Parts: sequence; structure tokens; C-alpha cells
Amino acid sequence: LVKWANNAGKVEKCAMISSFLDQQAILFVDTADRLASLARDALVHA
Amino acid sequence: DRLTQLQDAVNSLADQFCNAIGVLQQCGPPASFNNIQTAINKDQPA
Amino acid sequence: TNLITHYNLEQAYNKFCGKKVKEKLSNFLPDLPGMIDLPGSHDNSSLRSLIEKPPILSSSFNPITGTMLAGFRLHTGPLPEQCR
Amino acid sequence: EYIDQGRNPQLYTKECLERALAKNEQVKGKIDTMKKFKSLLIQELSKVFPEDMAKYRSIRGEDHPP
Repeated sequence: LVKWANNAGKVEKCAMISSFLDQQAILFVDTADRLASLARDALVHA
Repeated sequence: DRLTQLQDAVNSLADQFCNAIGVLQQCGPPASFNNIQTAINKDQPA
Repeated sequence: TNLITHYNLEQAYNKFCGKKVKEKLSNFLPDLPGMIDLPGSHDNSSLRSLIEKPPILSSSFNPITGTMLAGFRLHTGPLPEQCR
Repeated sequence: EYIDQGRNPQLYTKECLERALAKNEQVKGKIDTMKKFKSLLIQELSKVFPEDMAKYRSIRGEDHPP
């Protein structure tokens, strides 16, 4: 653990950044799946 | 008479809206800014 | 913009690019003496579990009595079912 | 966790390196994918409505991060 301490600063930074990019990358897909329902559910509601 | 086909056209475009977000998301132009073709990611030409 | 150079990640790239890295922790074990078998089972995740309950160990140290450690006075006897 | 199981923490640094590099293309690739749709579609709106030509030019202007 100590011998690895040289990378203690720039591993969590990329772990969150990668998830953030993954979040938006997948949130858009999860976002898109919602519209398919909205393209019919919302039309029904209107 | 003609407005009956307008609603069909309006709904036809509504169906096409969800199809647009279903294509430009998992695909995309393989830019060389990050040489993504080298590794795990998939491939889809422009 | 190149985020690798913007956030000063190029140095990490030059240190941890494609190279020979052991899949295990055998890059530090050989420096140590004795035959060490990699304890990577589930029972070895204690240290992770030890951090959720700090109160198990009070602030500074547990009570200690050096005189009571006389049990470490050991005779000269053999030891089966144990290899050096 | 990698240390506890005797895994390869250094490989994770490489994994993160491949993780950031590949996913940097995702954010940019998506952006470029949806930026060209912005540029071309706005150009298409400009070729259909003559009386609202100036407005479409504003859509592209507000579609940038100024």
C-alpha cells in the first residue's frame, strides 16, 4: 500500500471522472428509453 | 379530409424523433483525438 | 483540449503505460524473506472491515502490562504440523 | 481492495488510463456526433424558411458555449 502511495492522488480523480462520463453516456441512453414511453404516454396525457 | 393525414404525419414524425436518438448515441464518427479503436470499445464508421 | 496534459497526467502515462506488470502483488513479496502465499481470499478483507468500527480500539492504546507478559517465557520443545 | 485480495493496483492505473482515454472519446465523440447534427440541421432550417433566416443564425449562436 505504501509503495503504491505515489498514485494516491490521481486514481480517485479518474475514477469519478470516468463514472461521470459513463453517467452522462448511459444517462442519455436511460434518458432516450424514457422518451419512447413519453412519445406515447405524453401523447396520451395531452 | 386533409387534417386527418396531418395527425398521421405529426405522429409519424413523433415516431421518427425517438428513432433519431436511437442511432446517434451508441454510434458516432471514430475521431482520432483519443485513438479509441485500439482497445475495448466497439467500432462504427462515420 | 488534451485533458491528459491539461491536468498534468502525462507523467502518469509515462510511468504506467503498456509494460510488464504482474497480475498479483509479486513485485514486493520477493523483497521480503520467507515463502509468502498470496492471501487473497474473502477472509483477508478484514482490514476493510476494521475501518467501519474504529471504536473497537480506544483513542490511544489498549491497557498494557509488561509484567503480565511473563507468559512469553518459553520452554525448549519441538513443534509438529509446522514447517519453517 | 486490490491490495486486500493481492490484486494488481498498478494494472488499475493502466485500467484508469485506458478508462479516461476511451471515455474522453465518448464525451467528445458524443459531442461531435451531436454537434454535426446541430450544424447540419441548423443549415437545413436555413434553406426552408426565407422569412426567418436571421433567427436560425441565432440558434447556432446560442447553441455554442459562449
